[PDB]
Amino acid sequence: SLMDMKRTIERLVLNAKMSHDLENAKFVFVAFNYFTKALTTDVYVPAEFAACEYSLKEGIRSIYSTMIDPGQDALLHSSTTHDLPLPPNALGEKNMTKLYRNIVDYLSKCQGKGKTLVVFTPAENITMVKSCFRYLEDDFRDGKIQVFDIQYLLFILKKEVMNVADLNDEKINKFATDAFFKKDFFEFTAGIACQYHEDNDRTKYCTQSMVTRWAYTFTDFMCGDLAITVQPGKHIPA
Ligand SMILES: [Zn+2]
Repeated sequence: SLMDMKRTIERLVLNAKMSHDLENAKFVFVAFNYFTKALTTDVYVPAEFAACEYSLKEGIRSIYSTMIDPGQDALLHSSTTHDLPLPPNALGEKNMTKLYRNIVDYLSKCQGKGKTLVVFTPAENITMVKSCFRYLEDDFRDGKIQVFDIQYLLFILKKEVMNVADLNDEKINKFATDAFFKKDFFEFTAGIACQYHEDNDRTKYCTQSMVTRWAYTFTDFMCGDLAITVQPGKHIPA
């Protein structure tokens, strides 16, 4: 449930704080683009994926990024956002089974094997991201990746950072942290999109750019409370 997700995020962050390793807690951010959504069913057809692993101390530690060719409204959503070419001329990995395995391999290298995997994405994108993972599938069907709210993470993380920094502020609430996240202050950073999206100037809607911007947003919102040396590329734009 969403209530459950929220309590779980709070517990994750508090585990880190209590171990005195909040700055080293690692979080994986994910972003999907989709070509279109089935009219009657919860089926989003994936077009692009990125993931990154982030900690306050190290900033971006790794990034995984790929265009997706699923083979096949589609025109409108796609043309106004990512504008990736539609099937049968779509770019990217066309082996969906291989893609999913490669994504899980990446998440497992980050989080460990034999564990439920946890990733974060904007609240308004959770349904879509789960649907895209399902499209890519399964032993997973019969039975894996929990998709949590990155904005709730930002909120809880900011409050616990401020507690640690002896900076508690009753006036900082989730309206404020949501506002900061949605400002997208690093939208116009050069060189963080994939090559296609640099070519077609739709970097705003590039998954690789998006997970990088979210990382820079976390750093800008919190690393100042913590006396962490920010690193070019990793914490802030190169
Ligand atoms: Zn892209």
